[PDB]
Amino acid sequence: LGGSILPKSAILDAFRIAKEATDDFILNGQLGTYYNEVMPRSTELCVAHIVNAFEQLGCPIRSAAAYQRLERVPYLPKHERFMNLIYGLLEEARLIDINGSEITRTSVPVSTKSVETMLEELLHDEPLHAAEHKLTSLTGSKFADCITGKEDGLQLIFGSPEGREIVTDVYAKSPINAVWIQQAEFFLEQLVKRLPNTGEPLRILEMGAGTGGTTVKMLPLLERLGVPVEYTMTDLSSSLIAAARKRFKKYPFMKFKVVNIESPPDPQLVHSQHIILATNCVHATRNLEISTRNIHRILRPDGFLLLLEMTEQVPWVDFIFGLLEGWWLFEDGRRHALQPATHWKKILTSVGYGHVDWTEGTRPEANIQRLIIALASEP
Ligand SMILES: Nc1ncnc2c1ncn2[C@@H]1O[C@H](CSCC[C@H](N)C(=O)O)[C@@H](O)[C@H]1O
Repeated sequence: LGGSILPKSAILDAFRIAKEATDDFILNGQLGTYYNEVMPRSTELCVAHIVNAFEQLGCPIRSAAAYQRLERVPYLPKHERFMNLIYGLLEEARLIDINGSEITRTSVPVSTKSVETMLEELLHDEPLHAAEHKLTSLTGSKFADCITGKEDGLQLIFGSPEGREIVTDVYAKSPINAVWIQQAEFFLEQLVKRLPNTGEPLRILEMGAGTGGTTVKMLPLLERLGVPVEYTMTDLSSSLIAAARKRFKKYPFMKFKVVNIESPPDPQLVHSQHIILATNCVHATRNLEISTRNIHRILRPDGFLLLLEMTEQVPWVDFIFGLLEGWWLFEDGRRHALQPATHWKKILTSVGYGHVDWTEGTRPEANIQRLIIALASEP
């Protein structure tokens, strides 16, 4: 299996070009008001949903006087870490003061706008970011039921077609994700222009491909570039793969396979791939050292990992995904699944990657997610 030549300069020069355009991708992709104008509104909607759930669970937070002691709401033990984050959000919104175990009400009034009016206005005002706001209310309106076990967050999202459509749109269409996928397209296109042509394929493996939020852009891109390629789309979920096998049959350069990031690679995967793509999946594993070491062993020596990772917490993301067991699997010293790029570099370097870089910019959104590239060998 002779694969393409992949000079280090092609990677580093393409990444530098993409990196310097980060703020351009944020503006073009309609994310340039997200941190300062959209996120306070989605955070407000989360908080309102929380207040409603608390009232439903017997906490009179809406009517409580200043300094009133509030009892903790009921919830399943598995939600302890999440609910500490939830109470944190209420404190950041200045509705409560926390003092260790003691929760007390502030003088700040709860908003009088309903969550229905909040959503309606946000959907009308910010239609490009609709998907995550709809998802926020899908679980948010059932928040008391979820944290007590009467409903399950994973079932709510994926058990209905409406939820499945929203979450696909979140991963593919919402600027908060599409910006950096589009930037990865630019990186890869500039990369391929710098490759020798030997007739041999570029071998690309996507981990955690899930709903195909990245995949749906990569395949037309590789189709249009027309250089030999084998694209292996993988995920832990066999249903998501089976669906993708149908959806993406159009493309003849495709392989589809169930692959667990946490598993040691079978011999057939060892040193096989030029590029591993991984969008917001590696953080969901138990141990980042183990996962990134596994990924390293699947890379050819001339290859690299391209992470697309959320590097800063966003309240609506925690509010929704924090309901899911998959958000709390870390057991490697992290206190949250998501980590800043500096931590990712620490892990990546410690398991043998030779060069780590990431996107940055002056816009605040450039800190929310990053492309993080990690070369298997040191240049
Ligand atoms: N151990 C593991 N190995 C592989 N994929 C995993 C995994 N743990 C979680 N995942 C997958 O990682 C994805 C995280 S969702 C992030 C969005 C995703 N790339 C998309 O476009 O849909 C999900 O598809 C989930 O099934």
